[PDB]
Amino acid sequence: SELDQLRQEAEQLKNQIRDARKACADATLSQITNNIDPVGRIQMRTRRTLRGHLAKIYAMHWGTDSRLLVSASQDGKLIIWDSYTTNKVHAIPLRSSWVMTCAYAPSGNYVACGGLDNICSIYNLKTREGNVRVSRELAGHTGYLSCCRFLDDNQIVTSSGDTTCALWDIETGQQTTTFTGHTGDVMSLSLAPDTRLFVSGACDASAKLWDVREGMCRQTFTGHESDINAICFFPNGNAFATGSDDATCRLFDLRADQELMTYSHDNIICGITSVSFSKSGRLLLAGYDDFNCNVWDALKADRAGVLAGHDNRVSCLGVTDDGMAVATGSWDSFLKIWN
Amino acid sequence: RASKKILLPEPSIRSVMQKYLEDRGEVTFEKIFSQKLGYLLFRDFCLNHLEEARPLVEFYEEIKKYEKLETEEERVARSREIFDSYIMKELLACSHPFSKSATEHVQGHLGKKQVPPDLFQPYIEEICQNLRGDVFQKFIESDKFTRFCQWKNVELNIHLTMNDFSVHRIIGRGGFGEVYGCRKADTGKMYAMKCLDKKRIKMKQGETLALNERIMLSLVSTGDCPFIVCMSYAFHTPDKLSFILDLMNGGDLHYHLSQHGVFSEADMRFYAAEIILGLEHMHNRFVVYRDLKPANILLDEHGHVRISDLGLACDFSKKKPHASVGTHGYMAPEVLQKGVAYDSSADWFSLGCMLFKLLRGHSPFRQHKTKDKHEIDRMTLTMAVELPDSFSPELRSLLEGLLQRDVNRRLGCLGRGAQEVKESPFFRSLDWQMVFLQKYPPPLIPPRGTKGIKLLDSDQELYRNFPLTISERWQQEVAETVFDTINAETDRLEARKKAKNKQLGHEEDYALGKDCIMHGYMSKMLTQWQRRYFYLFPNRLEWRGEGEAPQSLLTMEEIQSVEETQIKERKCLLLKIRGGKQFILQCDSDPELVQWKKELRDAYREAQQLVQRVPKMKNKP
Amino acid sequence: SIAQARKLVEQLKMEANIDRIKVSKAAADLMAYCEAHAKEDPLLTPVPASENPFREKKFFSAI
Ligand SMILES: O=C(NCCc1ccc(Cl)cc1)c1cc2c(Cl)cncc2s1
Ligand SMILES: [Cl-]
Ligand SMILES: [Cl-]
Repeated sequence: SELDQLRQEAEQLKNQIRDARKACADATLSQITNNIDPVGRIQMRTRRTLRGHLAKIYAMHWGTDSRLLVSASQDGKLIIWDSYTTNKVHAIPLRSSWVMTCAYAPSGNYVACGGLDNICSIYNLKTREGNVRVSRELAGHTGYLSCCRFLDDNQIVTSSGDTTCALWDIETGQQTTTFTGHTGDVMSLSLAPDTRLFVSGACDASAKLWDVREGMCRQTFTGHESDINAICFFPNGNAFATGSDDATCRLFDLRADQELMTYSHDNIICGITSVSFSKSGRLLLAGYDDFNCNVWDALKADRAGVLAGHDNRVSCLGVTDDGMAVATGSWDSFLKIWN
Repeated sequence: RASKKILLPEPSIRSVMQKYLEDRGEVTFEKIFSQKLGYLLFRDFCLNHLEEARPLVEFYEEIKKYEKLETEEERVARSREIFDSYIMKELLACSHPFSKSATEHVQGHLGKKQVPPDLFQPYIEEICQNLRGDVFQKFIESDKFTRFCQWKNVELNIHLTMNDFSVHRIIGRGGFGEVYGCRKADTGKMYAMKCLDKKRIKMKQGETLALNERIMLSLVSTGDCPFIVCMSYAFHTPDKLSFILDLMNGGDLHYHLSQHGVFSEADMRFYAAEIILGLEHMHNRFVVYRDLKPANILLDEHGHVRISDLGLACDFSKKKPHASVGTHGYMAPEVLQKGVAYDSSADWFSLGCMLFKLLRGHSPFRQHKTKDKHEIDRMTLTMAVELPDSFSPELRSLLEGLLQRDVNRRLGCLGRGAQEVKESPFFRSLDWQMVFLQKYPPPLIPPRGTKGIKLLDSDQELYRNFPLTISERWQQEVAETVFDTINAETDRLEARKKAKNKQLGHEEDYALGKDCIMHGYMSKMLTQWQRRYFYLFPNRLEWRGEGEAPQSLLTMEEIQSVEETQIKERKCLLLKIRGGKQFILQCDSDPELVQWKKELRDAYREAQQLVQRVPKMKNKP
Repeated sequence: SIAQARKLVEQLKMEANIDRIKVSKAAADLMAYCEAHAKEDPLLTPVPASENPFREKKFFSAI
């Protein structure tokens, strides 16, 4: 009937998209980058070990000053650290034990977090009174909060196990825009530098590019064979990397609308938990379930080096805005700063 | 005087205890208000810490004084007194006026000068209605419910040994052991301790008799009967079983009959009356005594009496017994006949036989001081009782009634039980409430001045469920001895700790503002025990030492199971941990053990159920 | 399902309606970005230990 005809038009369009993409594939990034020198052995070392969480660390996020960072943990706390000294600036006991993600406002005035409470909770740091307290609880999602990122002090984007992402106005506490499209749980998100766009990764094995202003899926990227656990924009906004349970990372270009590279090794069979680029985009850093973080030459696909300091899953990572340092968080309860 | 002291646990025990009670449905107005210690804590709260409930409880206690007045002349006086004075506050209270229905009922009786003890019962019902809503909810939030939990935790953790009693001289001897007078060290209350030796019990094959008495004491010991030797505690050591019973110093009525010689009708009337009320108590709880005789009647120091040994007694509520049990000369026809089932009917025949012996010096079916048991049993079934000319017509009526061979003809068996006996012409002169209150003067004041072996697992398991404490007995003991002083001392200790924690600056509660399920003290462990304070959250169990935040934990993911286990003597929890590790916990009381076992099991099962459907949190292949 | 299939066709129509550049040009722009920002990347191009807060840097600011 009507359904049979629309199932047949869905493949026609999908095949048109395949062939359009295939028409652009005139060379590989690997071929284009064959002339440039390798990076050589990158040998980063643990310069700080941050102790305080009593249980698994699930997420972290650097502040824009490249000094303070927030971590979120199974112990039901956020800790805000001064990486230069190892001192704690704030320990924040949360209302819900089940936190999964956290974020640091670009201003450094607010942090956010959430999890199986299904709520993104905003905390004011330097209050008019004195102490740290909840300024807002953002309810709306039907499932767990998996990731969140501030655009400014009044605006934050969220992703959920309900399969949606959303943009919030923190004053009203309402969803300004909803982003429907994903088939399964949404695991990670990443804002573009300019903030007009963002990307999400999901358990449907796909990444979607979204228009913030308009509220629509512009492009969808496939290739991964399993859940996408992490995602990160390339510094210039024209590309992003993903990390998956299939044991590969992948680079995608927006304007070419396809995969450029795969970062893989036969010996690496465990899942990727987190991803981030170095400041220039040349290095792609990924955390793994085998307790290591691997450092990939983003242009050539060679493994450049390893961060091997944790005794359980590396659950999260981040590179500073100034590029001086990498932070890893782990199920062993510690964060390490490397360079 | 109490040599030992009871120590209440800290107010923090509430977190555990409230939940324990809540899961049993015991946190209700009816459940708490009807307990002695619950009542006392509730009235304290209302009289002293909540002005809106004060007059309700004041008026309640005034009505209870009126209920206890013996004569109608007094009830005429009070009923006026009460209705005239301080009813005026209740009528003027906007929140609490008594109903038209209630007042019209009370004024109806009063207007006709009718003043029964339950004259003000309608006002009780409306007071309880007004006490069981918001007032009760505020009581539950108060430190007086916290204090109830502290007391309740002590009650539910009683483990008695011989060291908990100050034992004195032997005051009675039996086949399987002996009775001592003793003082309970906690409270200073004097008691009788019946010690039955287990090696003797096994030797003479009296296991069932010892256990039955234990069961029968349980059924009978509620309601505070002044005329039965009731139990407050049962406990046992490796070699002995122990019953803690009402102390009766005055010797048994067989001994006194042997010293005094026969009694007059007027002296027998006194003993008969008190004994009847004892049997009534048993029969309302569906217990047939079966061995009623002078030697099983004990005298206290003032000469008042109780019924003693319940080892041959029987619960007839579900199945009626038919076996020939009791003493020859006192057994009914329906008892002597094998195959014939009998109820409480047996005790009324026994009574008739005993009352006769008090007057004459022998059972009516014991002729010529004979020792032939076959003769005695046979006279019972066929011999008509030749009552002497000496006896009054009222007595003759009573004994003819009680000693009817046919149950359908017999007094106390025609439908209404003890009431049929109470209204027999012999007892016409007695006010039966005065009998109950032990107000009639006793006719006799007592003068003031081999080889056993092999106790195994098989035998000890017979007495697995021997230990018992009867709640109302314990609470009554506590209330009338040490309750007042220990409450005041604990108030002082808590105030000191409160004021000290203000001085130190550690005046913040880690359990608040989060999702803490429950918290309290437990002990963790290679040789020695480390006592620490634990907080249970939905994804983890944390703990701290004194003067610090928690710095260690277990997650609910790690826990594979939660099981009980004995280390040495005391029970403990065994947490089996992921990757073949273990964690042993020891609790400070039995309720705490039960609750921690339950809440941990619930918390780990629910957590592992949540995690499995969250990809970021779960274990990946 | 009728509604859900109609959303998809509309959505795929939008995805197909984009214009696309060559992978060779796209890849060339990424390579050029990296090369233009390599000197400013402290993980690629180490700084002296004296300007690195996690090695040997002497002075710091408040927070
Ligand atoms: O059960 C009692 N008498 C029955 C006979 C008896 C005596 C000792 C044992 Cl070992 C067994 C049986 C009782 C005696 C007392 C006392 Cl002399 C004092 N107070 C209470 C009670 S109850
Ligand atoms: Cl002893
Ligand atoms: Cl008395």
